[PDB]
Amino acid sequence: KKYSIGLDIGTNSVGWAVITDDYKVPSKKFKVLGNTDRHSIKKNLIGALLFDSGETAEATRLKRTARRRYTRRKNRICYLQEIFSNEMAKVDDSFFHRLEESFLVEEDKKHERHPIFGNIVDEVAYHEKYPTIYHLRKKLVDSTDKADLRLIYLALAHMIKFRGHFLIEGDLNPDNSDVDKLFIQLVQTYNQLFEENPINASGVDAKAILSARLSKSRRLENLIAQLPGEKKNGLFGNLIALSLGLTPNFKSNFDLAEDAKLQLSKDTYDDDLDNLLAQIGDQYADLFLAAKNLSDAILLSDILRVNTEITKAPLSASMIKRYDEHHQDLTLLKALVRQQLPEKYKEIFFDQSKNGYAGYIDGGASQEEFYKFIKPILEKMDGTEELLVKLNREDLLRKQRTFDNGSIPHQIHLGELHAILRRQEDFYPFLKDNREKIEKILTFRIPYYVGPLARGNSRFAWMTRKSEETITPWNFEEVVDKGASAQSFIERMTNFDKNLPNEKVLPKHSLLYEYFTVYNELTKVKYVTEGMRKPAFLSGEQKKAIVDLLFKTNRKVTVKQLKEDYFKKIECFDSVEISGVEDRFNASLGTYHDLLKIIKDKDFLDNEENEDILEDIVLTLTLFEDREMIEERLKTYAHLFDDKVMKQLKRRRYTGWGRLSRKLINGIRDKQSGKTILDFLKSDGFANRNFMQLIHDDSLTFKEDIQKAQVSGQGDSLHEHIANLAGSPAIKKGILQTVKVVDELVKVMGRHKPENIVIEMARENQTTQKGQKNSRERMKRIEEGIKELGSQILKEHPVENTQLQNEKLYLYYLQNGRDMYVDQELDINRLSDYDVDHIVPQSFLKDDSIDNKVLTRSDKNRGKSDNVPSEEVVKKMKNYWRQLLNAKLITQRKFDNLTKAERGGLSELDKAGFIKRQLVETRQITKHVAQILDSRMNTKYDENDKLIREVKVITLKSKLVSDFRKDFQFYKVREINNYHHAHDAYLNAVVGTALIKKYPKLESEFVYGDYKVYDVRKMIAKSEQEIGKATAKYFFYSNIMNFFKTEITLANGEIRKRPLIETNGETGEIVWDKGRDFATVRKVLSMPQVNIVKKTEVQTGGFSKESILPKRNSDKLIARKKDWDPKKYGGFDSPTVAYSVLVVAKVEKGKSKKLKSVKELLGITIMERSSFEKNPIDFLEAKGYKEVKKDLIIKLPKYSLFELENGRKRMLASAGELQKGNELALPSKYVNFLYLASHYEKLKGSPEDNEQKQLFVEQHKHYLDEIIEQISEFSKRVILADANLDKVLSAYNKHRDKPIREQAENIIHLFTLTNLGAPAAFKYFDTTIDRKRYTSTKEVLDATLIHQSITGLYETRIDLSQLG
Amino acid sequence: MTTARKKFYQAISEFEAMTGKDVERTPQIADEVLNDAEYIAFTKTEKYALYLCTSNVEGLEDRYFLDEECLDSTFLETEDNETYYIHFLQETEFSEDDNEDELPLATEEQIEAYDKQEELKAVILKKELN
RNA sequence: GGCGCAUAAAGAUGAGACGCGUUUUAGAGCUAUGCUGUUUUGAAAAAAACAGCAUAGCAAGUUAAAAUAAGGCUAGUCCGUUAUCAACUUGAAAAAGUGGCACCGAGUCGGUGCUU
Repeated sequence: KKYSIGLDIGTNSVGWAVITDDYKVPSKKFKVLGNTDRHSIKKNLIGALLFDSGETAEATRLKRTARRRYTRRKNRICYLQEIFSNEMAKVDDSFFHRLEESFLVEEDKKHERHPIFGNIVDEVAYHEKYPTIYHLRKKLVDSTDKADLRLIYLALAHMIKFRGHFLIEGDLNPDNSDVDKLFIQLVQTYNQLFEENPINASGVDAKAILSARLSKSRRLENLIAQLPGEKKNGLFGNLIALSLGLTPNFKSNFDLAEDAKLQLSKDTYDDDLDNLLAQIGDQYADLFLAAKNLSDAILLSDILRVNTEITKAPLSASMIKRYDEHHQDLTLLKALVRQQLPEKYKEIFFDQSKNGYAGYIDGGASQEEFYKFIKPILEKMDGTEELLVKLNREDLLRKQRTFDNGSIPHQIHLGELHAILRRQEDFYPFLKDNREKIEKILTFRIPYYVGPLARGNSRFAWMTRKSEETITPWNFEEVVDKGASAQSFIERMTNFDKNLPNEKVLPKHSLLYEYFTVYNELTKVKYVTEGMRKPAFLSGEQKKAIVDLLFKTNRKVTVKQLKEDYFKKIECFDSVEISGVEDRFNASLGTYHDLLKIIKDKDFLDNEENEDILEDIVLTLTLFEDREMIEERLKTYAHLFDDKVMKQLKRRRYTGWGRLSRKLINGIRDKQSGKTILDFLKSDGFANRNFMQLIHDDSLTFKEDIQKAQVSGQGDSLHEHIANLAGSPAIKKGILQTVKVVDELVKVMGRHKPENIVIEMARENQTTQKGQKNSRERMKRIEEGIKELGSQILKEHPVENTQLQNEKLYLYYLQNGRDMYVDQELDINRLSDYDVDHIVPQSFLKDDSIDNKVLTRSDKNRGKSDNVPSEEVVKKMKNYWRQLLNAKLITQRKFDNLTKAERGGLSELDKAGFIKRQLVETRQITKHVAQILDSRMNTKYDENDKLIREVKVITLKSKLVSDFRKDFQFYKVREINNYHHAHDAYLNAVVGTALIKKYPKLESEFVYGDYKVYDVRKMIAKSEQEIGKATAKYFFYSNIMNFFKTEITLANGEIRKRPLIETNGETGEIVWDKGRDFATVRKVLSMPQVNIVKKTEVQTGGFSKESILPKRNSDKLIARKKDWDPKKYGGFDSPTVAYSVLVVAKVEKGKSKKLKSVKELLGITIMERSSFEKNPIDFLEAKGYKEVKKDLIIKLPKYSLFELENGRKRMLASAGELQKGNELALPSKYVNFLYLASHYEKLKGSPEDNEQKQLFVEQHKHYLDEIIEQISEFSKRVILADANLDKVLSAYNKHRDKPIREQAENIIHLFTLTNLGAPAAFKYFDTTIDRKRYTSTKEVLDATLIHQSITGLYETRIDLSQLG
Repeated sequence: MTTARKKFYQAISEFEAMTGKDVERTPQIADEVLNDAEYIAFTKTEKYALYLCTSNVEGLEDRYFLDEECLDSTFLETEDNETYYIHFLQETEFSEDDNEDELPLATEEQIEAYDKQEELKAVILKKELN
């Protein structure tokens, strides 16, 4: 028999549904394998699969970069030890052998205790002579005397392990060192970016004012006192506050809605910077770059301050002075505590655990926690000056190694290393001719493009070699190849396009991509002058004239500038309004003006023959970052250049890419024209279409030419098939699992291929309550309603703007306090009898938006047709509707919808756009999973080359299945069970097949496949109701789901009867039998036994918790290295178990060591997993077990089903964890009542529907005292948690007289007592009771185990009672 | 941005959305405490009542076993001068193998503390992350 | 599902440098009192601490070295947290193969018929 398959796709879950023609899902007897007694099972053939969310792969990249940075650092130490390897055996032999042994206990250490200087006495003289290493190197830089060799070594091994940042480039100079030139640079870029109402700081000079010794949160007021500017929250001032660590906002500043926090100290600066930058536009972007640059400069002036004896030690001689202001200003504070407070001295300095000075060094604290703790104590003290003024400026009791010395340019370290080798070169022979090598291994920043220096054993590296020996930074140039590695670089991390593969996408601001974006916006802009009487868009030559006459002038151009520099100048057009471009252009020709400034030539950038030259200069700028390789690739174009731009053009960077390559834009041409995408989008003619509409087109050749090459050549592997998709890795894991369960699911149903397979996915409900989203733009419209109307409605009743989530008052206040039907007013408190109507009825669309819904008093005010309302209602309000469109209260679309008295009503193109507006499904993941699942099961051939399309792929939205769910009382709420995955998929089959069986002809737009161009403009009748299932048109009512309606209903009261048992309109076959549909559908959604399975996994991941903890006598610690026994050195605890093993063995129990028989679980961590599977029996003998039966070693991963008495299912997450497995057979009337009662004001349908649900809940109040005892016997069978259950029964008894809506919401929160997974603690009315975790794993050992298959249909049951 | 860093930042973002918004200078906590944290709780007082659960571990039923052991109790400050205390927590992986010790038992000071904590409801948004 | 100006965005993957943080050891702790061995004109004693412990008061208090997932072989200035996975029968691995169909019903699936 024929059958059909339906698929819900998600992150956590995937639902598989198998229906016949008659919609009764099958039910088959399957075979059981193993040694149990139930030799046959009888299972339904419908189910879901849920599983852990597919995690991304960013944490692994982070850990890999950390591992390689540590290995590079240790080998820099290895090189510098090897350069002293001769002459350090001259001084003291085992010295490097003791710096390697600086970590173990003195007892098993095989040398003396003191690392440096050997003995006891010289070490103490070293500490009380040199207090710290910064004092050490600040001494021996200015030291004519000869130093000790190991002393210079330990000054230098500290020197190369802490190197700073390479974010600055070149060497330091006062154009980049001090804040003077940088502040001049930022005021220059601000003055250049606005070029209007500017600010100039030539008088006031922040080279010392901004560099002063004060508080930053007072220093910005100092600077705004010096330079007037705008305000303390002005944009210049907010950017200066961004330059000093403060976090301003810009919503009062940009004239934008949302706030904008920015700081440099967070890890997520760039991900929020581009997030705000996409909201505001890119025209500010480089300015913020200078802001960060300026910020780093002042942090430079935070660390190095002494400029008097600043020669040869700018870093180390500075903060030793900070050590001095730490030392005496410690003693002062002690000399201020005991004199006035003898108590709270033992809890400050002998404390160790309470955020005091004892915890600030010897324990866990920070600068800021300690400052907050000594704020109330030291602020209370009577005589304490020069401490509060030092506390607000963050410079008291402050260590050397901050979290804010991550702003050290490495040239400071390199300069003092240069000095530290100059002042020793006169003495030592070996050191005189290796200073080049030492400075080289300091400054060696291994570049981006040269990759991991591998020798082919990589998985990630690509660099090639011009020789074969050991790579050193001594000789990095003449070993690795530059140009070949760069050529392998650019083609590897290029990004192919999903719109056209095998091509390198263009950069984010190429000239061609900019022309693409400006000609994708300007092909949908319309102008109105006096005389056309209907709005019209531009022509091609007008587009050429405006891009040659306004875009080349200014970066951003407003519509005012457009109409006053183009229509007035050469067009002589005066009374013009423009509807298309709103106020400004979000697309900008930024790099056009940039490179115009760089080259200072107007002919060259405007000449159309240098296009690949300019775009690959931009490409090599945006791809490479270091200063060396960036220049010789410009030496290819050194002929045109003038040797002054070399220090200018190599400065600008870019980041990020565009969307599409060059071979898709200026590439393929039309078969009947010979023009490209760009060629039409500047020269098209009158039909001013769009680019995405050109993708949305069917008749043109370009979309077909796209899907020519969207398939690959030879068919790849399925992992290689999913390898070039998009989205999260979670949905990729879901797609691979759904292909696996389809390809296994064909196997179980007689190995016949299916007929109709259905797919969809939907997720991501994270709107965050929408409380400020209305008052930002939508409700904010009435704030510019004051700009036009003047009626301050809130002036008579100030009503809050965060509880507008109720739709009736929302649509009232979005209606000017008026009606769009008759000239009247409304009562705010009597809105219950006032009725919500629709601009288009429920027999043409389905939407619940402000574009659709309006609010009024009487339905007779609308009109007496299913079409648009009457001509007087639009023409008597044609004045005011221009105001509330002009005040942006409603959108353009619904205003154009009511004014269809000009256009007659429902036009043929209009009803075509509605009939296919629902079914254009334009999410790329749907089309790609359609392609993947098409190419697997549909491959047989015939006498010609074309494909026998055996199995029809089909793709429906969630809107149709949500509507079939809602209107026919088939409700669901997610928190009851996890059946609402699987049942959801079932409806996706039904609305699937009953649309294709009823519409055979119009499947040619949402099957993936080559079909005809047969449109819908001649498929809907332009007249009255045609013949029932005998006419030429497909339908008349533009809502597709009127087919499922038993009896339609519109606002005219025309209760029109579509026939009872519907039959398809051209072939005569019943598709949808009313007497045997909803009985069958309500029976199948009320079925108790659905196969949901949690699939097994082996827990890959970390060895243990990533926090090594101090020593203790507990033996369950995991060592750091091999010989570091954790009863002395401590370390890792709580290992992650990958999979347990069931082992039968014997133990050496008793004093006589007698081998008693045992059968137990044993956890296996990932630490010895490979050590397990290389030889299991030897490792198990090493664990302390004998008589290992190798056949009986039962592998048992995470999430494995155990079944035992009375159907109790428990599933095993670790060695000492269990999770509840069973679920509820909760029938259809209970779930329908719980959703309908728990949303007593949350349905928004009909007032008759409102009285029906009200009388329904008031007559079916009898349900909440049978749900409770169902849960009682259920949880008494499958949970056996008696105490909390009796607690919640009494707590239910205590709220018996509670109202209905709150009690229904609390009972659906009560349902999470009995889901799957780990048990949780739930918010009840008041009595939040404790979760009850299972750890007693003894009962698992004598139960039955189910190794189930992937869909849960196939299975095998193994037994553990007789397992011996 | 680790697997728990940016979701910690949206955690304190929706904390600032629940109450007075003027937050400033989130605490730079290390990765070692963030990548092994099960629940981020927010509250008003520095003394955090920790939760509890029962079991069925070979008899000893209807006793109280604490689960969420504190490993980091830092604070964040808002504008102006209102102190909220962040708490990171770890689930206790206690098995059925001990000498009836180091499995965390009741010691009913925390029981009375949880009674006062539930009665006063000083707990703010407590959500799971990893 | 929010398709939200009716569009539909773009998505993941990979290279480099930090700066932290954590943990042991090294930075001879001092004074006074009370417990543990020995010395001594000696009979255990008479008592000197050289060392160890506890209890009170004082002194400083910042910095280093090592490691930063156990380690592995392919010995590299490489690699080890993601995608990959039910059993069973083959196969080193890859990959392949391993399960009867209707009907009446429904408390996690049951019952009946026909049949290799």
